[PDB]
Amino acid sequence: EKNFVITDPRLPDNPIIFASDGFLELTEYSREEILGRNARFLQGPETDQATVQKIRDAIRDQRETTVQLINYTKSGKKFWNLLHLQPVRDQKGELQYFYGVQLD
Amino acid sequence: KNFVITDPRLPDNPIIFASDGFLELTEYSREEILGRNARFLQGPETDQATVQKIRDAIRDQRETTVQLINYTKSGKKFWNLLHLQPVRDQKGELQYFYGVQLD
Ligand SMILES: Cc1cc2nc3c(=O)[nH]c(=O)nc-3n(C[C@H](O)[C@H](O)[C@H](O)COP(=O)(O)O)c2cc1C
Ligand SMILES: Cc1cc2nc3c(=O)[nH]c(=O)nc-3n(C[C@H](O)[C@H](O)[C@H](O)COP(=O)(O)O)c2cc1C
Repeated sequence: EKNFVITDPRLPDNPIIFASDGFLELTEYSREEILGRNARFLQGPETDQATVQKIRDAIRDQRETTVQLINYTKSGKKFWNLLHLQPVRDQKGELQYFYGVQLD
Repeated sequence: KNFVITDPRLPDNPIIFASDGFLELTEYSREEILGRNARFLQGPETDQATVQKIRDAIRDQRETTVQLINYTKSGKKFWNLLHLQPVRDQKGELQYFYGVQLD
């Protein structure tokens, strides 16, 4: 019910810079293993890239979106991910972060 | 999905991040919120014994869950089920707290 991450689109490859304990438990990764990496590590071969394209379009356009996609825990167990994404911009109107909430 | 991040390495443990849900719940804008300690949500009917629990939990750097009166920007009373969680790095350094607000 409380699974979320913050990413930094200002750093190369838009890596995760924060994850809740819920996200860690959901995905089986530790904070050490996750931070500094783009969340795409949760994807795998059975993930539909057309569905990821919607995420891509939202990030480019810098707008919120919500999509369902196949995701893999560290061990390769699949987990339910209804992903909600939201951009955050600073006072000068420049994109600052994205936050993402994983519903399961 | 109402949540905030604070930075306890910064003076008075101020909010450095707030979700849109938190903004809508409290009626504040992000500009009005960042750099401030979350206590501005408190007011006259906020149980001071409950604030002491949050106080001790932050002191000991442990997670906690409490229920207390908060006030929106317009002064509107609301009950806040607040969940706090500290985050530290691999070298043991306390880095953030995150909090999640249920109303
Ligand atoms: C805040 C945020 C959270 C994200 N969470 C997930 C996630 O939980 N699972 C996932 O498969 N992709 C997630 N993504 C998507 C990837 O990070 C990336 O945007 C997507 O794979 C498209 O980028 P790419 O084409 O370079 O791989 C998230 C993206 C952002 C910005
Ligand atoms: C991450 C985080 C989120 C918090 N959210 C709230 C909140 O939503 N409402 C509230 O009344 N206090 C909240 N607090 C508690 C206050 O910031 C403060 O710690 C509390 O009032 C006790 O400190 P004080 O005695 O110095 O005021 C939060 C604290 C942290 C660390």
